[PDB]
Amino acid sequence: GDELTRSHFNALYDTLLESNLCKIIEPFECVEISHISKIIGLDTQQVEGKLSQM
Amino acid sequence: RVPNYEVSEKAFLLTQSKVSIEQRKEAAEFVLAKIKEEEMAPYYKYLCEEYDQELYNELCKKNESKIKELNEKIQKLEEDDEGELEQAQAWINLGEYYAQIGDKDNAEKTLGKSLSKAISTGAKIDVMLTIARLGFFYNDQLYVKEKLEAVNSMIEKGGDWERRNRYKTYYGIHCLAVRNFKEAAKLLVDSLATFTSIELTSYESIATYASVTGLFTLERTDLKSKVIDSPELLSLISTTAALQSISSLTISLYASDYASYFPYLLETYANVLIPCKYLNRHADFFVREMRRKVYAQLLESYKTLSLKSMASAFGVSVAFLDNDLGKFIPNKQLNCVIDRVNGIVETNRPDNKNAQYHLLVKQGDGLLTKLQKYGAAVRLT
Amino acid sequence: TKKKNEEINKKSLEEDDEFEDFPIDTDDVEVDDDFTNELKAELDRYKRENQ
Repeated sequence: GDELTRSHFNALYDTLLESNLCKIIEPFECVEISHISKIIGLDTQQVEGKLSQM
Repeated sequence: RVPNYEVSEKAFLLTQSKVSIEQRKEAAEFVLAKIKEEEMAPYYKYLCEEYDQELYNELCKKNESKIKELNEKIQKLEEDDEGELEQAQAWINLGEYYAQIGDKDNAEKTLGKSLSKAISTGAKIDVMLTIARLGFFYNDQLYVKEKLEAVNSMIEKGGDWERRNRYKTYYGIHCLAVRNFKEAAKLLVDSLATFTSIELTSYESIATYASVTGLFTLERTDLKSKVIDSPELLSLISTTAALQSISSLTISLYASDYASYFPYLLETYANVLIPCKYLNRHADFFVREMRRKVYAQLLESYKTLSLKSMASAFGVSVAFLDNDLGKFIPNKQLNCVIDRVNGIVETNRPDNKNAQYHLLVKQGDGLLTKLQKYGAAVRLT
Repeated sequence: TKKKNEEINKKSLEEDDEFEDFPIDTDDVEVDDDFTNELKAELDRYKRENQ
């Protein structure tokens, strides 16, 4: 209903996507990628590409 | 104004045998046009070696007309008595008539008087600018350097922001010609925004140059900010093939797409590097740098890859990848070892205090050396 | 005269003209690698595709 809010919410998706991942792997070292994948709730391969970018 | 730079750009094409026959002869027409029109006969002589009697008559005429004209004009401008205004102007004009026909020698003498004889600091800078352009013309770089070293002294003396800009853009081109790209980039990005062209190349040329350097030197984060999100580039889109190719390469480098990176590598070579005069000589050097850089980029994020994965990604065979990695490994930039028995690509990263220790000793040997010799000299004397 | 001493002593190793005897007698290396690569990338592609 708010065209301005909607636009800025795709962006929000993306900067928050980061926020969730960082928190999960912060205590661990040598964490399985399968473990990450379940929590975030996004497919195995998709995650590899994001992480490599980060 | 337009021929002063443009002639050299076309002429360069002609020289080269790299260029396609279609392009070579497209340029040939362009050159011949401007000879007759600007009456370049002295200089034309220089270029012909590197490449009708009516032309010659055109010289002989135009010369004696232009000579007789200016002669008595100048003679009268000196006679009637005030030097601040008339004598100074008259020498400017004299240099300009030499610069049109490209006699270097007689211009050094005339524009030299103008500098010596007291005038506004503005006035000094402006005049020097022409001498530097003739150096760039001649395709001698060291001639440009001596002049522009003086120009730089006067820049903060005068304090015009107008000429700080113009100075930046000349020095920008000089540096594009030498290997050193680091200084070129800094100057080059600012000048996308600002520079009314003066006796130097069009803004389309200047645009492709900022994109090219940006790849080479810039850190990743900073390529994105300054270049992709450039207000200038985005509005300018692509109205040229050269600008299009370089843009396509930038988008895959940042996006970590690798399949399309290699088609794109090939494209920029054809449509950017060879047309551009200054970057032609660095054609080999650039593609080397870029190929190290991409391989590097991917290896930074992976502790390991398998050979099949990496090769399919870039789009080359596994055999083609292996021969190429091993070029760049002893020169140290990719920082990776390769197992053959298990097919694996390990990536060692041992850079730490060790890296920095080697840089300091090597450069150190050199400071010691210089010092010893200057010491000995003076002691004798 | 310190300088003059240098040049004279040196001369016997230089003899007649160790300067002009020799000429009277007689990434920058690597070739155009674009071409090699062009062809490699298409030769890979072909097989990839028809497989």
